[PDB]
Amino acid sequence: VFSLGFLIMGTICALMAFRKKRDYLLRPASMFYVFAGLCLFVSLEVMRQSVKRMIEYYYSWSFACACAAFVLLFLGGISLLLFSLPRMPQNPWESCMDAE
Amino acid sequence: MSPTEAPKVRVTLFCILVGIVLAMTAVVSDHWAVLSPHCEAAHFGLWRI
Amino acid sequence: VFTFSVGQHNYDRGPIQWMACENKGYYYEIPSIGAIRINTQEYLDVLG
Amino acid sequence: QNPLRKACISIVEWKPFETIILLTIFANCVALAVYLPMPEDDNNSLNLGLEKLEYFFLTVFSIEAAMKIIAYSGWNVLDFIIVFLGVFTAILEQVNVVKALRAFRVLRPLRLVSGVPSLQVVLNSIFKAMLPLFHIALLVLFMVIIYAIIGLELFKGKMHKTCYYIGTDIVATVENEKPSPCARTGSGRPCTINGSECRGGWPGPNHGITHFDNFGFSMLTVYQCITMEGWTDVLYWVNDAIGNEWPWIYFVTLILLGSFFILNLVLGVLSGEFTKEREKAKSR
Amino acid sequence: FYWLVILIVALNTLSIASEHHNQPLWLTHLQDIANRVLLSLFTIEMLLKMYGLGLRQYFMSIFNRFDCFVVCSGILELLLVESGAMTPLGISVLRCIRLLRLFKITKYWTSLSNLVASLLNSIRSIASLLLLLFLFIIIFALLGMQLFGGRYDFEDTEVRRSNFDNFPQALISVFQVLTGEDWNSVMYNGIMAYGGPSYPGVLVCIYFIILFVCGNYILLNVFLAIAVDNLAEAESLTSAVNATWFTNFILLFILLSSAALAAEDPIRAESVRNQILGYFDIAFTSVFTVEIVLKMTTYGYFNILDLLVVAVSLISMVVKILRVLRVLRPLRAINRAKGLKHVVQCVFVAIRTIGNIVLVTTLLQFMFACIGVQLFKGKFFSCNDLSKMTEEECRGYYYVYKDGDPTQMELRPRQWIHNDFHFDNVLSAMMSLFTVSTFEGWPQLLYRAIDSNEEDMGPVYNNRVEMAIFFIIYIILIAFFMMNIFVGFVIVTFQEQGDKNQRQCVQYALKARPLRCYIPKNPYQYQVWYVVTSSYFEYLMFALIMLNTICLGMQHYHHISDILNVAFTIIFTLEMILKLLAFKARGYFGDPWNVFDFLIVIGSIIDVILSEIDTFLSAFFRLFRVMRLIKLLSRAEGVRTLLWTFIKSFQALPYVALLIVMLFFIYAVIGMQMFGKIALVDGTQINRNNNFQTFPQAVLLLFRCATGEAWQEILLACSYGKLCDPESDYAPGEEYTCGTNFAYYYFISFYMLCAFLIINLFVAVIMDNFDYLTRDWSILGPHHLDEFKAIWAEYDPEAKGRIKHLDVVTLLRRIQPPLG
Ligand SMILES: CCCCc1oc2ccccc2c1C(=O)c1cc(I)c(OCCN(CC)CC)c(I)c1
Ligand SMILES: [Ca+2]
Repeated sequence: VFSLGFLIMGTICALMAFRKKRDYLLRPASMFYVFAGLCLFVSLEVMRQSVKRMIEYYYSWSFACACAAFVLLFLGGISLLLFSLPRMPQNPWESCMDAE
Repeated sequence: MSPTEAPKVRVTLFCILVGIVLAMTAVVSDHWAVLSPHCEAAHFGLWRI
Repeated sequence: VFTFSVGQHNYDRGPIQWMACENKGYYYEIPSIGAIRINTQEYLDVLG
Repeated sequence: QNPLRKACISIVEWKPFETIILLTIFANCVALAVYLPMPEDDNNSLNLGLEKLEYFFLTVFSIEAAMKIIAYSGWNVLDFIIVFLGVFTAILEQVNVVKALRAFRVLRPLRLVSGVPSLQVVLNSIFKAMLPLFHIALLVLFMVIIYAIIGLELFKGKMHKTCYYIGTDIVATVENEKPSPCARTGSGRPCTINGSECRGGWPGPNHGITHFDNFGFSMLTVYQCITMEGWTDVLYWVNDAIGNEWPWIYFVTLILLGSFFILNLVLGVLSGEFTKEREKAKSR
Repeated sequence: FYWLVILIVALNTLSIASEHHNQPLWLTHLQDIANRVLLSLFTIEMLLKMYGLGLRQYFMSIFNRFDCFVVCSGILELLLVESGAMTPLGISVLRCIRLLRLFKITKYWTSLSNLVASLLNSIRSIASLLLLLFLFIIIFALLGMQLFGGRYDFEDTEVRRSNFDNFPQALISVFQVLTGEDWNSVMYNGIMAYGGPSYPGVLVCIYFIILFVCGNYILLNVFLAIAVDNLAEAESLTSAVNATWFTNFILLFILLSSAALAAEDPIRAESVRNQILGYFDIAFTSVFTVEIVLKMTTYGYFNILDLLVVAVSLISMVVKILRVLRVLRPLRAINRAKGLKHVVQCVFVAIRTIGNIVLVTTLLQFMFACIGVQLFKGKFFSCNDLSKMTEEECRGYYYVYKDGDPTQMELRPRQWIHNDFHFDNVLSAMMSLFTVSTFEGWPQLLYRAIDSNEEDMGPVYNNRVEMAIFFIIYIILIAFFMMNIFVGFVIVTFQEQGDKNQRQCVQYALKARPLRCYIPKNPYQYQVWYVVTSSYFEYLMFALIMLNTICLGMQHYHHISDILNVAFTIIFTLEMILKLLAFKARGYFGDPWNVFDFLIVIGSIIDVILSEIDTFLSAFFRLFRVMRLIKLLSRAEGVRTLLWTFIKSFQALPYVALLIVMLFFIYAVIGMQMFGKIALVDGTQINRNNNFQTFPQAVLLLFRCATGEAWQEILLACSYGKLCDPESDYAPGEEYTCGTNFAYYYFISFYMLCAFLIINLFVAVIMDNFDYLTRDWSILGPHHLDEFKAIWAEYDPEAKGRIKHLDVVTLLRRIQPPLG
């Protein structure tokens, strides 16, 4: 439910970033997604330990589902953060927080 | 409008959307682990087994 | 006099050899464990 | 400054008094080289004979210091420190009737640098060439600290379990395998020796030296890994302790940033320093 | 005579190189008989040109000066041979004098004699700093004798050759620590000599830390200096379908084919994964065969590679060698990518340029190999137990004692064992010297050669310490002096291709841009903006980060740390709240450092709640509090500038590292195919932590070999005669048939290639920073105008182009005399 709340918060941030020239709001939102996906990782970890306390176990349908969800959330959040960040200066004049 | 109207951020946002949808489906789908001690088909989930 | 030089070392071995075959004795070298048993029983050859 | 009441020996300084002192220091270095360190308070005839010869060097150095101190710093402070430490050790070691003060006798070869101006200018250039490396030194220190803290949080108390023989306290290994950590009912490794059981109480892999148990040991092992001398051993031990999947990320990256990146930085800075020094000297 | 002399010196070189251990008697007769004939030819060629050009001017060149010494030494040696010459070691060394004749080859190339004129001057000028290095080594050897001399008296049977018992051994140990090979073992021995891993016993490691770092720095320094100085005189004296969619489609499919080639099962002949990969391979081949018909119809050196790859893929549905030729799939991308082709052309030009130093290095390695053959031929044999000194003695069984306990013994058969790296012939000697030059396992060869007793007898402990000289000079000459001129060669080579200060100034002036500052209105938030922007606040929070770092390092194996964690998390959350309120969340997220702070604060918060809910009733979330001091980079100007200016250079050459990635991929796939079925055995170099069984494992093995671990032991563990994997498919009766001698070609090449490309990557990245690295910070620099931009932004909260003139008048008072 913590990760669901993070997903919700990232959703409102992303939706609000598209209006009134609020491009900057795309920066925090990605993190939420990342963190949400990140939580899912440790979430399945807990399931793993349950599997390690109770014979043969198999992962068939929803394990790949959760793994793909976590991978998509993490990678998309990182890519969104990198894209929203302006640039590496690469020039002596160029720097972060410049005039557009 | 460079990092908003660009397609490379819109495809990323679509990936985020499909990811959140698939994560929500994963929570409901409590069928990611079958335990057979070896008639006892067991499904494991985070909310309800 | 039977003299034994034991172990791996850089010290001079001449004086103990002189002690050995000056006083009608013998000189032995024991560099490792596996050389102990054979070298602690050859003094009976001299005594015979 | 003061009148000629004591400075009547300033003339002999201009004499080739430096060549005989250089030969004396060379003889002292030779005497230091031929000394044979013996275990557990043992000695031979030569070592006893060198403990008396060092009195000859000490008195010569002291009289040189006395002649130069009354006739009249720079490089001469090191000479005074060396002679004072030597005299202090000599007078202290003969009133107890520890030996750590003798370790100060190895600074005497530095006096050769005081005797050759070319060595002085070379050492001055070397000292001046290390100032631009301050930022790289700070970066290396901070990266070592960060990686040491990460390893302290990740692998603390993990490499303390190995498999001995059942019922004994003898570590179970094979022909050419150094003792390695172990894990029972975990992600680590089980050992395949027949009569072996895995348990704790093991000091550590390298006789209890290589582990992330506290900050000092973690810092030491991180520094050892940065030199790329035995970092794979630490990686393999962590793999045997906690599992194979994750730990490489900690180590490979440490090699990529702590070793290759830092070496590139220092090589670039040194090359720039040499190039600009050559360019500056070309204009003259 | 220009060709006659080269013919006779080539014949002499062949005769010298033909000598090996256990050679046939007729070979020995041919060797000593041919010595007289070639010596006579040398003599007659001496007296011919002596009359041809006169006695006086024959000595004007040093090239013909040492020919006199060569002939005189040959005559003297021949005269001495027929006498009562005992001491076969003396015979070996007089024979070694003869080897000098090989110098004749070095006198038959103009470029082999032109370069010495400047290196002679450089060595004679830097002999002072070489002597300083020698004095440093002597001082640290004396210090090690004081600290560790006579303290290795351990009650075990382990052998510790690298000790400080006397001056030569301490000198050898200090040299070994300087080379960095197995220095940690010496440090462990020193620590155990004292109490152990306790408070007073560990401080001895400081010695080694001083010995290594300060030892290498000056070392690097001197040799680096030599290189550049000499290479300076090396440049001053010498100078005096066609759509992009289809191309991207093909590139993506090539990448996927390479990925499918990587992920595979080299052990199981027919696994569950293999046939899916085969279906993917045939699907890719069907896609790739329609790309060539679409080009052949519309057109007539690079397309032939694609055709060959498709042909070898299709014709495969010793023959298994064809399965190795399909590793050329990534190379096709070289045609598709223009930057990859450019960097490939550049690296080929680089190898073509470097042809005057590899030749001399290889020749010197060959000469040292011949000397080593003369010295250690037949002297690297041994027995299982050191008490047996002859092959006929080393028969039967003997006892080994576990942990050196006489009551715990086990029977082992004793066998005559030959060292894996020896000097029996020139090829094995060259292999051993190549292993030495990489500083991998060279102390083992050093202590094997010191104990060398006779031509067919076992070792004698510390028999010949003077042989260490042979192993030191070779390291000083080849592994130090000529491996640094090679690095200095490329540095000046790319220096050549690398007023202009005014050009930089004007281009930066006309290409700059103002930066926002976000000074807020509404004094209610202006107060908090002022209090959070003042240097007092940043100093306080820096001190708090330092205190947090100190608290993080106080934890140890076997709480109060929980309260401090929560307190620091709360205080940094309050930081974030205050910053958000001051900057109205608009200028807060515009700063990347505030972005990092937000990420770290959120991560720390989540870690705190996770710990609390664990206690009220995952390990990498504790890494968020560690990253906090990374934000200290926002205060260190010099460190941040250096990091940025090197990260920019690394990002500016994504194709130079792509060559390294492609080399790693190709060699990993080849190693999987070749050394894939070797069983994982503890105590060997192929085990659970080091093998070629999967792509990640092979890449890790290659990375380990790159950094200079025991890669020669991995090479020896992959040669022919190893036990095959039980799960692999092989005919019964042949279990010890896995591995191949191709490992010798596999590793030796890779190292060199991995040693080359990395150096390339190191130099290009340096070149992009040449303006910053070679910068005069006094006359002018971009930092002055950067701080001027800072003042402008302070007086111009918004960019808005330019502002009132009286504003610029005030800035002029803030402009320093360096700028104005
Ligand atoms: C196609 C192969 C090109 C690269 C190459 O060929 C050589 C032939 C002979 C000797 C060296 C090379 C060589 C190198 O690029 C090379 C190899 C080594 I090993 C090497 O030394 C590595 C650093 N150190 C080892 C720890 C010793 C100085 C250096 I610098 C360059
Ligand atoms: Ca090494």
